Amino acid sequence: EVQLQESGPGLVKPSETLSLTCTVSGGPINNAYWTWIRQPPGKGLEYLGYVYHTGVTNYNPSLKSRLTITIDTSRKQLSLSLKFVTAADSAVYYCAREWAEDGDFGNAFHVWGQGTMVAVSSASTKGPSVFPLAPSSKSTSGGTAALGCLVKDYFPEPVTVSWNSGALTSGVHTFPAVLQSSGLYSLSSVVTVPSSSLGTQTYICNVNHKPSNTKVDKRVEP
Amino acid sequence: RKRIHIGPGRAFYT
Amino acid sequence: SYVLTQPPSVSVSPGQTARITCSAEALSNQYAYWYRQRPGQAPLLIIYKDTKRPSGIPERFSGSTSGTTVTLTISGVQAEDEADYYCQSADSSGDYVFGGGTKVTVLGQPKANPTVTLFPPSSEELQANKATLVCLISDFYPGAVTVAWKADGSPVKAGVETTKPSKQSNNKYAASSYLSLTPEQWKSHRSYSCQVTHEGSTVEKTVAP
Repeated sequence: EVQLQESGPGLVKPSETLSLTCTVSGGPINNAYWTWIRQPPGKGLEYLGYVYHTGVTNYNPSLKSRLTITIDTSRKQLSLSLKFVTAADSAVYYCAREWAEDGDFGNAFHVWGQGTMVAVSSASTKGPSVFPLAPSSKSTSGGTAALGCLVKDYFPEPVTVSWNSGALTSGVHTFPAVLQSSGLYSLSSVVTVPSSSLGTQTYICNVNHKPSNTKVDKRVEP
Repeated sequence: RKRIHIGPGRAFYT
Repeated sequence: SYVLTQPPSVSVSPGQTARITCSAEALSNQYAYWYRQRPGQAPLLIIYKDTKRPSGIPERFSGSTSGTTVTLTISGVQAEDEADYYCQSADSSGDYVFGGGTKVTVLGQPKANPTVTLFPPSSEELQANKATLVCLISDFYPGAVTVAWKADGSPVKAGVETTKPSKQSNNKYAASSYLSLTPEQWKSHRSYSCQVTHEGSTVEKTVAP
């Protein structure tokens, strides 16, 4: 039942300090080494360190000098502080639980958060422009009607998309983003539906771009 | 049979 | 200090047994741990302390230890087992190390033809003095496609942005291609085409202003 949720700035400038938080829910704060692990795009996992509820820490020797991990037991939150970041620090940062108790799995990470993406760049944050992609049968080769939302020119990653506040999931496909030559990202989310079902349903794409503190709920009309 | 990193939160020594 | 060495790639046919090795001098007196990671997903613990399975992990996944080498064995391999597999260890001092990861590829998977969806610029985008054609490609295998844009039968090379294909959650691939135009360029042509070529065959969609 233990669940972990990471929160971060999305973007940090080179030489600055990266600050992250992990919130623990659905389980005790005791009997665990609360762990940070990271993964650069297309690369492998790298250990960062842990904090125990008493405040005791353990760090990857290669990163110890730049890294500080702290815990707030009352809030069931732990924090990461990584000083003097470079492009080598651009990665998805995971919070994970190492269970530490009689009957545990040893030095293993049995539950992980979904991770938070961190880009180390001089570029500024940019919220997306969201455009509706009006319903059309002639749009697709798939024998259905297709509608969607174009999410354009945002930075950094990621944007998440849901439809009708999560009430519409079948036929939803949110595509991986493209890195445009401008240095900005774009993606599309498409809903494929029977053409006869058009007009019986309201379609709104819920766009979330946490790095820019922007949300957009875009109505897609015929 | 093998040694783990114990850390502050284990009564690994009975 | 120590490094965990695992091969970057292992290929097997359906129904066969995949074997992934991880080796270090450190492993003689240290436990190993195995993780499976699917694209766009957090890792899943599959083996702990060399040989033990967590409750959700079936017997077809087995870990073994022999001196300075540990082995993850996956029997009855199917397409759903395609993922990155990581070995991991820790020493007494608290130096936790991951291997470089092993990509498992399942050979002999059947071809899947692409679905192509093309949207014209929205009226809202045109009012913002911009124009983007959106070509979305999904459910294809293997993961190699070519995208060609045309305006009234003439190739368009400038203003094209196209993704590398990536794995969907059904082991098929998805890709996207975007054509940027001025609203003036958009209205000046009778029709635009997104032509998607996959395994020698082409699926084309057209749009007209």
